[PDB]
Amino acid sequence: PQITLWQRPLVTIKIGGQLREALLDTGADDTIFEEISLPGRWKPKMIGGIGGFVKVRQYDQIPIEICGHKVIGTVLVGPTPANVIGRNLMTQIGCTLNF
Amino acid sequence: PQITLWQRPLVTIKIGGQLREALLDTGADDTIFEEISLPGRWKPKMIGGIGGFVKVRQYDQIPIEICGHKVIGTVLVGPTPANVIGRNLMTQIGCTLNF
Ligand SMILES: CC(C)(C)NC(=O)[C@@H]1CN(Cc2cccnc2)CCN1C[C@@H](O)C[C@@H](Cc1ccccc1)C(=O)N[C@H]1c2ccccc2C[C@H]1O
Repeated sequence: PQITLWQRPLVTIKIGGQLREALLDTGADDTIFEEISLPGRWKPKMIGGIGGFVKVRQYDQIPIEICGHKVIGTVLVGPTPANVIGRNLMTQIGCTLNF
Repeated sequence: PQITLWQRPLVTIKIGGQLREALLDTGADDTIFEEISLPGRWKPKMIGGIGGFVKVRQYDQIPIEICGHKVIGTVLVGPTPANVIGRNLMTQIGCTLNF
């Protein structure tokens, strides 16, 4: 579908059997969620954003359903005021910016 | 323009007679630049991002040309690792997300 930007670009997702809302964020290179549980090993990682850096866990090859589309990718879990779907996963559902 | 997301969605803009590049960022409600000079009065403002808060100057009704389109809006100036064009200006150039 097409989404205008008068309101935050929120989409419902299913990840690790949990349901969450996340922002389709073209300004984010990666995908990050606050408080969700993922299984398996992970690698520590620090991502930078506006306001500073945050230490997160990096989980690879994680299945995630974005607004109905089933894809798999790297997902970060760590402190964030909003769950974000980055470009790493937006390219998988074929999302584009248009004007 | 349609823009895919395999690479950062950068656009060249002109604001206050200065040229710079900025990220089309659907995850940002506001527009912020670091390292630019704007004229007139402004109001202090705390902005929250992924890594914490940043103190910035808020300038209203500032003309800005984004990828050739001339619009006007609120622009923040303060510490940021990347210039960002938020939803407040993307709606003015009719930018939409599609998938
Ligand atoms: C991978 C990771 C997710 C850490 N990336 C980012 O946070 C990038 C960082 N770059 C920079 C970078 C840093 C390090 C290395 N390369 C690049 C600048 C742009 N952000 C993307 C932003 O869109 C993220 C949002 C997150 C958010 C949404 C809603 C509520 C809270 C947090 C963001 O920063 N939003 C805020 C925001 C942002 C700009 C202007 C106004 C406002 C207000 C608000 O919407």
